[PDB]
Amino acid sequence: CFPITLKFVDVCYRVEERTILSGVTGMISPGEFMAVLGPSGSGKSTLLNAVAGRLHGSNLTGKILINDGKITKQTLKRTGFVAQDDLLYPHLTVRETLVFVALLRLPRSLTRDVKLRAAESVISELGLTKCENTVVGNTFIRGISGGERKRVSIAHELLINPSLLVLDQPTSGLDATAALRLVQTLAGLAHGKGKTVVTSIHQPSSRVFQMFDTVLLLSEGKCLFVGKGRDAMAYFESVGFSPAFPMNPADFLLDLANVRQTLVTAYDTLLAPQVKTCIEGITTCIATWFSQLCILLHRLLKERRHESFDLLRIFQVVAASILCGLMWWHSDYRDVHDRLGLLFFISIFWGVLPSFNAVFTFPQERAIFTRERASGMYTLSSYFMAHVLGSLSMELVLPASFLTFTYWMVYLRPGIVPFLLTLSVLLLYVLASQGLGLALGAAIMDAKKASTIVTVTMLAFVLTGGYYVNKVPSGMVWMKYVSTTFYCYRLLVAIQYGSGEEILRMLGAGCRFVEEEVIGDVGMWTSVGVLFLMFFGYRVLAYLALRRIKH
Amino acid sequence: CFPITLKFVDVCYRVEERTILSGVTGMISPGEFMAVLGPSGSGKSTLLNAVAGRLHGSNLTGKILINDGKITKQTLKRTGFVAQDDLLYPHLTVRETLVFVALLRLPRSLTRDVKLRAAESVISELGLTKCENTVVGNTFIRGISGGERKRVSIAHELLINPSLLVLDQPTSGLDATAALRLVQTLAGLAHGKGKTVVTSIHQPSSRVFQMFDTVLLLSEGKCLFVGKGRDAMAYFESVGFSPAFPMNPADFLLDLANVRQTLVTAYDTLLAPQVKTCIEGITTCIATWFSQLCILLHRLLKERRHESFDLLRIFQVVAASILCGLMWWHSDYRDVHDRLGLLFFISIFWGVLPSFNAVFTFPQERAIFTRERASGMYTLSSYFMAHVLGSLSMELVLPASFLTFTYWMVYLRPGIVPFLLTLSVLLLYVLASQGLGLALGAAIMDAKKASTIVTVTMLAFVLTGGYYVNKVPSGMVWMKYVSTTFYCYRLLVAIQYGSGEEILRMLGAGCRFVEEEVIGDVGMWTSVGVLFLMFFGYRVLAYLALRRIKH
Ligand SMILES: Nc1ncnc2c1ncn2[C@@H]1O[C@H](COP(=O)(O)OP(=O)(O)OP(=O)(O)O)[C@@H](O)[C@H]1O
Ligand SMILES: Nc1ncnc2c1ncn2[C@@H]1O[C@H](COP(=O)(O)OP(=O)(O)OP(=O)(O)O)[C@@H](O)[C@H]1O
Ligand SMILES: [Mg+2]
Ligand SMILES: [Mg+2]
Repeated sequence: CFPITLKFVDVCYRVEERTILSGVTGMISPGEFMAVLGPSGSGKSTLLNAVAGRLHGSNLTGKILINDGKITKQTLKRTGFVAQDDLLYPHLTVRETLVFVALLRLPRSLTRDVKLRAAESVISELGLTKCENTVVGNTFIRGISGGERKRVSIAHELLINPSLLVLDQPTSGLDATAALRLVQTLAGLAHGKGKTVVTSIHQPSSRVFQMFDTVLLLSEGKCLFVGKGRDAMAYFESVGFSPAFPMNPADFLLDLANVRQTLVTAYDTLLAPQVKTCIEGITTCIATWFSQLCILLHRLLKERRHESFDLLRIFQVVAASILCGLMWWHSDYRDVHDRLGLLFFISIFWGVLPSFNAVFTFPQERAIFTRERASGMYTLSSYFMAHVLGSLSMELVLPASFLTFTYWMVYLRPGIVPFLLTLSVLLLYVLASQGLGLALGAAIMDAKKASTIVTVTMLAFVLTGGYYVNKVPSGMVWMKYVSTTFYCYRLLVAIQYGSGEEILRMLGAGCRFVEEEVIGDVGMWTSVGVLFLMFFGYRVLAYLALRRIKH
Repeated sequence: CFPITLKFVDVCYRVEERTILSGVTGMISPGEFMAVLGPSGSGKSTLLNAVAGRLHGSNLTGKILINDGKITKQTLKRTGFVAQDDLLYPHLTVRETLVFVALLRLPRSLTRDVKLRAAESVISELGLTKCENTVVGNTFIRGISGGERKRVSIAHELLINPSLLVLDQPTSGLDATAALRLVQTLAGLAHGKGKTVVTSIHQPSSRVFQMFDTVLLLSEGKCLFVGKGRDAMAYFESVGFSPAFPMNPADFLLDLANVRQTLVTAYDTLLAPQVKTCIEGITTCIATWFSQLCILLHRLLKERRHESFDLLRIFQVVAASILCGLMWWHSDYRDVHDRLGLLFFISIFWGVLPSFNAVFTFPQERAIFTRERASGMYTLSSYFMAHVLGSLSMELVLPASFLTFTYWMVYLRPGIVPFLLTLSVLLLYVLASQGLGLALGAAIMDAKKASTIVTVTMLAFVLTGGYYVNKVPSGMVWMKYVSTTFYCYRLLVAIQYGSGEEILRMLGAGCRFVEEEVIGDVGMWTSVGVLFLMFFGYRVLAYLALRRIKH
């Protein structure tokens, strides 16, 4: 195994400017059980958060050390953290969640059956058998109780067996017997494997307290006692405070922490020097990536079973296509002005809808993305590829259904080849718009601040598309080459009306209008290549934005 | 005070089809303390919700009675329910939240100072003085700890002094001293005022257990013991179960609840018949409404001061206006085709933006709206008026800033009268679009499907705006009068270019074009009246949708 020793010296926290912690010092060796006790608001989820490395900035003072070294990402890979909040996927069951975690983080030198057995044994040990076939749920949908979600979160980190384990009040919400059994399991995990377990209990009983190895006492940002658990009562008796009647020691510790100045001075004069002196190949990556991508795809699809399946989308897009076809019923080839508006409207529709839809993806899952990123479940590239692969399963269906009706109701230029070319061009444009929407949604954390920005950006793209204005100023004409709607409209008009040499045949001012609204100054291959470039670049920018966010 | 006798008889709950509760009978008299004890997953919280009237449907059997009568809304007005989850406004402080509650619910016959004193005394009693000047926060922003949020939620209902008080594990997350103080406060509130208090503790100490009047024991959906707390040990000693060593009685109760069949049979044979036999002016409303509206407005603006105060919105709207003005730089009055498109684009912009920005208002606050509505803090009409009044403070600024630049960069028809008329028309149109967006967002409380539905509806409105198609089918002409963009565009063109008599001096095919795209078949007054009608109707439909949702 990998031993870990943990040290924190003169750690103080200042944010008004109030002090949350000050003058806390201590260590925990491997194979030692650490408790962080204190009254409510004394500071118990901030020391552990800083211990786990989840806190940064200039508000942190003192020195924190792991193996006489600074906190590193490789060290953080072996750290398990169980916080108070239960950030769980609502549409999965307990079995699926724990099996996914076990497949993801267990070593890749064992068969599937061994990992499944490990997950099942972990489920059975924690007493989760009864509700192992139920939806986890969340605050909105009806799922499991609050006492089982804590055990699920416990098993989320216990499945991997991290060398360093930090728990943030894991016994809150369970009865005496269940909490005692969980504490006994933690004690067996700490003593029987030489690991480093730090926990912050709040309401411990005498039986639970008796098996605790070391206890730290915090009183509103000040340390009061540290060392062996059995010596707390003796030390406080020697300092001048004695129980009037026999009672549980932890209650006395909390009462003393809840007079305070004398205890602080006595501790600072007695235990300060003793504590201050005692302290001094390549194919494997490919295989793992593909397996992880498969697992992520399965999880994403399982989540999307009850969300992505929406008959309303098809029943509305079909109605919109029928309305569009009826409005342009059998318009002939002669009126080029009437049929040029239909292509621009199609471009507006399929540049507005996917871009607006794609902005809701990353911010929706932001709540659990940080939680899964902090532990180090998988590299962000696998998640990005999983998302882009999952989206395309449903996204591409709508434009096909739209065109299948619109192209034949309006009776555009007959031919299978123009049909296929137009469909491919429209799908590429939709992909580019979705990529732009995803990038803009990833750039800004909130899902609603980015909504207005996306709306204004795509409306500016529509304005620059070239259909509205004709007398563009000479010095402000370059913006036409940036908008994604321009290339799609040019490709559609070039496909439908060729190069314009045919149009002048029937027509024999009109020639200038046809020349300016048909030929243009951009080629087909250039338009396709630039569309592909935009589709690559938007995903690249979204990946960079996702890389930027790290706590 | 108003006494309440609470009864539940043969309450069973069945949802796979797995039973959560079955054979639960009992009663609590005024001035009596009720406990719901049991292991994790025993269904105590479901029973607590059922007794509080928060559960409906055919899944509930048995009979529930209050004062020998069914649960009514007037009775629900006297009930204070606190659950495990803490639904609090993240951008408010403790003082502001509790003061708002005290002003909203305390009787309208006392001075402001008395209510403020009640709030301050409640704050001081619960030990919240130290952090009473901090932001409450949520999972995203840094606020108060999890141990103080529970006390805030407890005070949220303690400020009212309801006759019936139901608590769902209120002591989870606090130390021994804080838990003891809260339990003593609850005991004094129950015995000293003749109230009806039902709670479900999970990890009680002997001292806490000794002051509990009555205790009910649940074992995975089955009752095990009910009656006085002091007789809990004697009954199980008589039935044939005795602890080997002296220990806390609640631990023994949980162990027995955690063998089970014999206890169930003994309880069904012994204590069943005994319990079964024991079971058997006008101006005031106006004055209050305006004050409630004032408080709601203050809370809304306090919340929006940290979110709606975005300079990006103006910095982007002014940029879009500058781009629009540069695109149409000093276009003369001769080209009607180049100038009608600008008005249509303005209509598209100011229909798309507010409608899409008004779809997330209600779903965002849905999380707390149900919690506030269940208690009965205020009528829905006050909340609706508060929301519509708060929105207009910020919404109306954007169109004015847009027009101030666009109308004079393009140099439209000079004159203060056309400027004011078109500004009023644009403001009415943006209000109507915002109303439509609000109604659609209220109809479906999800922010995912509503966005797509609103986008498709607005795109259909744009298509039916009348700028794209010219050969409309005879049987496809009525829905022109349904879209709001049609009225907005007609008003804009009528204001800018008059009745068309003016255009024909220069006009002299073109005459038909001017007649069809200038005069139309709808009047100015009709357009304004129909716009006002739509503005009223959308808010009416939104109010109906908000009224519909009741758990
Ligand atoms: N719709 C459902 N279908 C199936 N099982 C359900 C359903 N809703 C709840 N359950 C299960 O029924 C049991 C009832 O739990 P409940 O929500 O009443 O919490 P509780 O008993 O108060 O527990 P705790 O003390 O651990 O918070 C749980 O095991 C829960 O997972
Ligand atoms: N940014 C901040 N500014 C001011 N005060 C803060 C800030 N963040 C936290 N606090 C306060 O500092 C104190 C430290 O609380 P902390 O987050 O450590 O919880 P805790 O002691 O583990 O709580 P509990 O044991 O009651 O669950 C709390 O009173 C909290 O409200
Ligand atoms: Mg904490
Ligand atoms: Mg519960």
